[PDB]
Amino acid sequence: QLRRLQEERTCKVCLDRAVSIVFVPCGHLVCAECAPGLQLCPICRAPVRSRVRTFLS
Amino acid sequence: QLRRLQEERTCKVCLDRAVSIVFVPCGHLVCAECAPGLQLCPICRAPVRSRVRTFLS
Amino acid sequence: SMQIFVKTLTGKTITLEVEPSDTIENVKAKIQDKEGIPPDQQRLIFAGKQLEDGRTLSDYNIQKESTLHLVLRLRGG
Amino acid sequence: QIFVKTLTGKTITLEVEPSDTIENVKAKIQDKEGIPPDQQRLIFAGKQLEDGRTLSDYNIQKESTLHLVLRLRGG
Amino acid sequence: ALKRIHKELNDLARDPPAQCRAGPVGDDMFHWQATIMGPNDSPYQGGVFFLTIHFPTDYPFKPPKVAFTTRIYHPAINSNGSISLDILRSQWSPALTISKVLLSICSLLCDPNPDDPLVPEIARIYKTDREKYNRIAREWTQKYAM
Amino acid sequence: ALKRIHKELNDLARDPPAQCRAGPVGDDMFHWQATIMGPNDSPYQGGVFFLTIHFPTDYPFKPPKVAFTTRIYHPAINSNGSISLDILRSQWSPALTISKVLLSICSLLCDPNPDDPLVPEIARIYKTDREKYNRIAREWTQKYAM
Ligand SMILES: [Zn+2]
Ligand SMILES: [Zn+2]
Ligand SMILES: [Zn+2]
Ligand SMILES: [Zn+2]
Repeated sequence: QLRRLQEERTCKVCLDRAVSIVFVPCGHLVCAECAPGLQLCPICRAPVRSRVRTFLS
Repeated sequence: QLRRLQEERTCKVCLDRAVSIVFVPCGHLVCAECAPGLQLCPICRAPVRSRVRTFLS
Repeated sequence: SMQIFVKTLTGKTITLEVEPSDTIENVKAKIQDKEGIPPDQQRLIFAGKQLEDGRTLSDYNIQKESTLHLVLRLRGG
Repeated sequence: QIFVKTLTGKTITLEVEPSDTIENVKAKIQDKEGIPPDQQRLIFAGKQLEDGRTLSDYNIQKESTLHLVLRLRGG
Repeated sequence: ALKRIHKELNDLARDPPAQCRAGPVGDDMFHWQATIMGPNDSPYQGGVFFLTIHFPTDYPFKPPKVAFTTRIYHPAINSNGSISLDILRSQWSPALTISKVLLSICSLLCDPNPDDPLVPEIARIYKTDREKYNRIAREWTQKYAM
Repeated sequence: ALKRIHKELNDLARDPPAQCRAGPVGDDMFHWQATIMGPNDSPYQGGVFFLTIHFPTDYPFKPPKVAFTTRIYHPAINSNGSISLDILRSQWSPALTISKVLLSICSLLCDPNPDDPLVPEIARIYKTDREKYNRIAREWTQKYAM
């Protein structure tokens, strides 16, 4: 079930890296490697106004 | 190592619920129940200029 | 009421509490609050058929434990 | 390999030489945790680590444990 | 693209939807074959339709090429098997998976969109006489999809 | 507040901090007793100091009330045992824990804050003659804390 949490944080574009970048306004997340190639959000299609690096702390 | 994951996603204010809300610009997260009262990030003290609801699936 | 599953675009399966008389719009709203996808981007499919907004779960004969599929809004052509 | 206990109690593993100062370390903590160095107060034992000194000047050994808390003030 | 395609393939092994199957033809991970079951209580019911899939080397930032092998009667699919679906071109999203694409295509079958048909004659029949359109669809399923 | 306090308490048991101990006295989770060892290389070294901690019903959105019950010589701590520390009033963060508060307190002991001190006569001494300040601080430690 560690797998389950592991899937949770996995970028849904590359299906590989963990998500670190949140899109605003929509709030969907991708990994830093996928982000720069996305003009629109792959999940909801909302335009991406800005990209914020997230920190777990 | 699963404790690393379950505690990485735990809101550090209530120590209970999973984080949902991202603070911008700083990028720290808290759970949706803790977020509303907070004008300053509890983690780094950065003013919260906006907050964003995240959907991590 | 009763519960159904939706397989979300990204592939996670979420559970929903629904009335058999709930409209498809009803469900898209629940999906929106959960997944953050606006209803107009949602296309719901069951038994290989799209579910239309103005109808209910009963019209598609959707029962307890049914698995609905979510894909992006698409345009026929 | 050293260890830092963050504001929330998460233990991060660092990588540094004894040559690295206390200011240099706060930057790595910032890079890792997203916390401005001016909001960082680091503690060896029960005592504070100031900006000018070094990891070697406080006698920090291999795998030594440091504690981060929030910036403080007031009398 | 390769890792992404492998991870997709695994999720198919793990949680396939009910009406579709897909996978690499050969050892070539970029060329797939797929199967779609005709939806029940539709003219394509009882039908099994084959498709071919080709992933571009920049997948998934560019859509896969998908086409029917099996002959089918429908205004959105021409006699070359080409499918007119926006998600296969400018509405593509890099979060979509072949699984979702096949499900998308399946829902076209029972919900043909008369707007901008690929095969206008077929749409015309669907619009005027629906009894007819069903007959031809059923017949085509019978020859080709069995 | 209760869940959050239990969590902290569980964490304390799971990782006891050095030099600091805290926990409920009775069955009242909202009133804690705490002790701090005098930090090495300071006038308080070798001393033990007791504090009382009262959590508000809205913790951790408001700070805990913390006070020394052991007499101590220091510009930020008055004879009622009240402490002048910003994180206990304006600069409190809801992510702070008792563990961290106690550590901030130790930290204050080694390095007093010159800005707006609670016991001006002590601050005055600390400001001018340090040998005096350190001396009296140790005597006070020798007398009350051992
Ligand atoms: Zn990615
Ligand atoms: Zn989005
Ligand atoms: Zn919380
Ligand atoms: Zn922050």
